Amino acid sequence: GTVNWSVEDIVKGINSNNLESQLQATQAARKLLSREKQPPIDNIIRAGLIPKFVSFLGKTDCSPIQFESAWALTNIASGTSEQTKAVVDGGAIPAFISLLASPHAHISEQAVWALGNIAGDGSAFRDLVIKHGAIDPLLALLAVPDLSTLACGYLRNLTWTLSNLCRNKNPAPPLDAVEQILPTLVRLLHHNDPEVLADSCWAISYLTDGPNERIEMVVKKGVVPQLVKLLGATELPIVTPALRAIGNIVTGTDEQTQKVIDAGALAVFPSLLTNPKTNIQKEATWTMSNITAGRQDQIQQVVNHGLVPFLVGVLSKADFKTQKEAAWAITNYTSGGTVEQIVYLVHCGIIEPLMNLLSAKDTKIIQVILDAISNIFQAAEKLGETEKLSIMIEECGGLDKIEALQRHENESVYKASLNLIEKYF
Amino acid sequence: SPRKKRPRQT
Repeated sequence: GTVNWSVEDIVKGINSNNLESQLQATQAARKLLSREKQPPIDNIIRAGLIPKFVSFLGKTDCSPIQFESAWALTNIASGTSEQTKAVVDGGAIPAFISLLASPHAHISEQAVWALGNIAGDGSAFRDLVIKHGAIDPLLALLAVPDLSTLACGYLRNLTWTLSNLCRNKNPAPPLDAVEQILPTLVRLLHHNDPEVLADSCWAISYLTDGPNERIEMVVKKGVVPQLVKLLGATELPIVTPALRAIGNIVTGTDEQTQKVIDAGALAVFPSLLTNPKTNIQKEATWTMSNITAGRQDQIQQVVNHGLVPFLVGVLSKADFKTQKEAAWAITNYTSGGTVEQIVYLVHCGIIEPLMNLLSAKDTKIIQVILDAISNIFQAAEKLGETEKLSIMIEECGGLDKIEALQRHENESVYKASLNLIEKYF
Repeated sequence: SPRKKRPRQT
């Protein structure tokens, strides 16, 4: 009945003086905008339909046209920035916010969805949705004794929209909006649905992606232990954002990093550092590098949890981007570690795989590795064992690489190479 | 990472 109309028929119906004709034409628009292959968004916009849809959102008297127009506008708003802008320019934001209070669950849900697409465009529209007062009525929809009594699709859409209100930087969301949302987020983070859990974790990852003051707001809410629990989940879509959030937190202060250690995160790293998904290995190693950039007592926890052999493992064999994060983890470890911690590193076999990485055609990892060698030498000096170390590097082909690097395009590379050579070889 | 934007499809 409302299948495969032309835009001109849609326009004719919507321009009729007849609410039922308008409803049928709006549903036909919804079906057009709902098809997988190239929905004619720009055609619908060019026909001048957005203002009509927006006015239909206000017809409390005709809940079906509210729904159909909400869905049509949702799909227009899901398009390019310019398409989302056309929806916002039509006055849709306050109209959708009014629909959050609808007695019809399917209509409020659609308003939630539409607002998520709008906010999802970027920080300006995100902040404009917030200024129009979206947060209170959204949070009210989740103010129930037990989340499990809500429809699953409904709760998933709400969680997703809230996560978009937490998303993007330049600038990050308003501090007071974040404080307003966080308690609900913490509660969703304890829900049992994997998709709600995944999107909640993503939201927490966005909020921890910034300066220490932002990390602190989250850490203060006591969520780190739950994040560490989620870090051990079987579902990759949960582990990925849980690990991103943990990684973000350890870019903060040593005290913030310690909360992650206290929560038990390190015991999960044997698995993460050998995870068959390369993204996970890379991000786990990145996280380790910011832990080895901390205090000597924190480095010692890395040692105690048996994680140095896992770092040697990743340095020995991994996707190259992971190997680069491992090199960083090693340079950090050697920069900040005691002599005894640094010795331990050598005994775990760090030298050969470090040397093997010197043949990389990546200038930055070479600098990083050379720096590690210097720090390791520095430690052997304090023990008067620099000759034993020189032989080791000599015996595994390390010297051939360092000597050959003396004649290298980069300046500080050739500098460090020649320095190492003359100072120790 | 989640989609920034999602249409509701048939």
